[PDB]
Amino acid sequence: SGFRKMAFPSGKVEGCMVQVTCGTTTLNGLWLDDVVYCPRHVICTSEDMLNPNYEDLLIRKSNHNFLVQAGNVQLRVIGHSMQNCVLKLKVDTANPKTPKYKFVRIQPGQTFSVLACYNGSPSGVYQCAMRPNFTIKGSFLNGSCGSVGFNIDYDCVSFCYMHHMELPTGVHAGTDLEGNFYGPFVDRQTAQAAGTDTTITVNVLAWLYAAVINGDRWFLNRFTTTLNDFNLVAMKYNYEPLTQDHVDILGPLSAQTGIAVLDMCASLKELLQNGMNGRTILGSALLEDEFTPFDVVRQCSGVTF
Amino acid sequence: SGFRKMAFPSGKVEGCMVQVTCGTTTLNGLWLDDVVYCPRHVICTSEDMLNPNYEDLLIRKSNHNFLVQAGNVQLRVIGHSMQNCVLKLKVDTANPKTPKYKFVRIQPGQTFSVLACYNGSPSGVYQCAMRPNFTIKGSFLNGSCGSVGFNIDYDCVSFCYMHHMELPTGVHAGTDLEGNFYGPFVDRQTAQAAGTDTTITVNVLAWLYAAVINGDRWFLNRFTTTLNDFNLVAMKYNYEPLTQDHVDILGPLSAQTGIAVLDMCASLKELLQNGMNGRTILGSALLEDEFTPFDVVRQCSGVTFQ
Ligand SMILES: *[C@H](O)[C@H](CC(C)C)NC(=O)[C@H](CC(C)C)NC(=O)[C@H](CC(C)C)NC(=O)OCc1ccccc1
Ligand SMILES: [Cl-]
Ligand code: NA
Ligand code: NA
Repeated sequence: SGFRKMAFPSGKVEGCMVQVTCGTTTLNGLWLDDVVYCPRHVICTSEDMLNPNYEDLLIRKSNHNFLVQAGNVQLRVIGHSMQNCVLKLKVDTANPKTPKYKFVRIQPGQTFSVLACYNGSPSGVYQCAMRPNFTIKGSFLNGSCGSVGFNIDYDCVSFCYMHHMELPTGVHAGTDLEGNFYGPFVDRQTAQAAGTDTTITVNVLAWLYAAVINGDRWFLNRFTTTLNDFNLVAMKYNYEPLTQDHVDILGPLSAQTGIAVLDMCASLKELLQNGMNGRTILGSALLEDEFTPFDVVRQCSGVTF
Repeated sequence: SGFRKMAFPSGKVEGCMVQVTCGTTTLNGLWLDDVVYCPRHVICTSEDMLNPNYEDLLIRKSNHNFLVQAGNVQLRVIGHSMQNCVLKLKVDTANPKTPKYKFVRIQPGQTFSVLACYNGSPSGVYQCAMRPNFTIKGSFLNGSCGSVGFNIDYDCVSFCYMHHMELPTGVHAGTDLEGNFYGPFVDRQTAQAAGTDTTITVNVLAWLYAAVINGDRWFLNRFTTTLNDFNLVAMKYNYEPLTQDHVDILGPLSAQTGIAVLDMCASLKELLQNGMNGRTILGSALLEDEFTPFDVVRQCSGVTFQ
C-alpha cells in the first residue's frame, strides 16, 4: 500500500546523455545509435537568439564546430543536420548503451519522467505531465537544455520530450525528439507566455480511484450524474471536458472499486462545488491531476521493466 | 525555476538489483561486489512469522537452498551469514556493475530515493523521508522487500534503507544495510504500531526558503521569535522541536535570501495560525516537510529571484 508520485527507473536513459558544446554554449545531448540529438539553439549566440535564421546560422557551422563529450571521451562529429528544432550530430561511434527505443509524441494530460541533466551528467529524475496548455511544470536551471522526458514499456524507452526553454511564469517548453514543439512556442528570444491552463479531469478521477483503492472514501456519495451535466460543472471550474473515451479508459478502476465513472464524477462535482471541508485526499489538500489512469494501475499493480 | 520531489538517477542501483528465493519466498536483494544483501525473513515460512528464531532457521539452510537470479543468470551462492536483520549471501561472481558505494545510517528528517523493485526488477523511483517516528511513507506492494533507499551525492551511492515490512496504517519499516531496524520495530508479525508522527520542522523551513528563492514572499511577516517561543507554539501543531543544530543548518539558505532563520520561524508560526487563504506555496496547499535544507540547495538556483 501507499501511493507516491513515481518516475520510471532512469538507468537506460542515463547511458545516453552526453555533453554538447558549440562556441560558448554547453548543453546536453541524447546519444542513440551513431547520432546525438540536442536543441538547435545551441548554435546561437545571444545576439542570434533575438531573431535567428537557423538555416543560415547552421550552414555557416561545420562538423568541427561541435564538441561532444561522453563521460571523459570525445566523440568525433562526422555529420550535422537539422530536423525542425532539433540538431542531429552524426558521430563516428554508435552508443553501445543504446536501449530499445522509439520517438513518441504525447498528448496533453499524459505523464512522463524527466531526467534532468547538466553538462551531460544526469542530476535528478522526476515525474510530470504535459499540461493542457502544452507546458510542463518542470524543475530546471541554466544548463538543463537538452534534458529529456520518457516512458518505458517493458524494455522499450519511448522518448517524448526534449527541454528547450523556460517561460516567464517559471514553467517549461520543449519539443518531441523530432524537434516539433509542444505548444505555440518558438526557439527565439521573443515575448512568449503560457496560456491559461486547465485541470486534467480524467487524471483527477484516476487519482480519486487511487484514493479509494488506498482506503480514502469520505468523498463518495449516493449520487450519479451525466456527462452533459458534469461537463457544465467542469467548464465552470476550468476543468478539461470529460469525453466518452475518458470514461472507457477509467472502466477498469470503476469495476474494481464499484464506483461508476459517473458515480465518481458526482463526487468530483461536489468537491468542486463545496471544497474539501478541511480534509485531505492521499495526503493532498489539492485535487491532483498528474496521475494518468495507467499510472494508477501500474503503481497499484507493481509493473516492472 | 520550478520545484519537484526529485529523486537521484537510479541506474547505478538498478544494476545491483537481483531476485532471492528461499523455499516459496521470493524478494529482492542488493548485489555489491561478491555479496548479495537481503532481508533475513526470506527464510521464514507461514508458521515462522510470529516468533521466528532466525539462528535456528538459518542453520538448517545450505548455500544451495538460496537461489539468486541476476536478470537471466543464476548466481551461485558459496557462503552465507546473518548480520542483525540482514542475510549476506556470498556469490561466486562479483557484480561488474558495482558502483562506488558506502553504507550510511540516517537520522529522522533525512531524505533518500527509493527504487521499488519486484522479482529483482525495478518498477519506479520516488523520494521519501525518514519520519520522526522511524517509518517511511512509501509505495510498496507484496514482494517489494529488499528494495533499497539511497542517495548519490558526488558519484557515490550511499545506501541507507532496505525495505522489510508494512505497518497497519500503511506506512513502512526497514533497516540500514547493516541490518539494524530504524525505530523500535522487529521482523516479527506480532502487533506493532508506528508512534504518533510529527512534522519535520527544519524541512518545512527549508521549503519556505525554497519558495523565496524561487520568487514568492507572500507568507513572510514583520515579526521575529525566540527559539523557545517558536518551539512552544509549533509543538501545539505536532511539529518537531527545532534545535540550534537545525538553525545552524539553515544558515546558508538564510544567507542567500537575507531572511534570518528566526524570522522565517515567525512566518511559519503565522502560517500554522492562518492557513494559506486559498494560496499555494511551490504548488502545494499544505506545508511540505520532505525536502531537507541540503535538498533545497541541491535543486534550487544559487541566485534568488528577488
Ligand atoms: C516483504 O516483501 C513484505 C513487504 C510488505 C510491504 C508486504 N514484508 C512482509 O511480508 C513482512 C514479513 C515480516 C516477517 C517482517 N510482514 C509484514 O510486512 C506484515 C504485513 C504484511 C503481511 C502485509 N506486517 C506486520 O506484520 O506488522 C506487524 C503487525 C502485526 C499485527 C498487527 C499489526 C502489525
Ligand atoms: Cl442521483
Ligand atoms: Na456518487
Ligand atoms: Na549502520
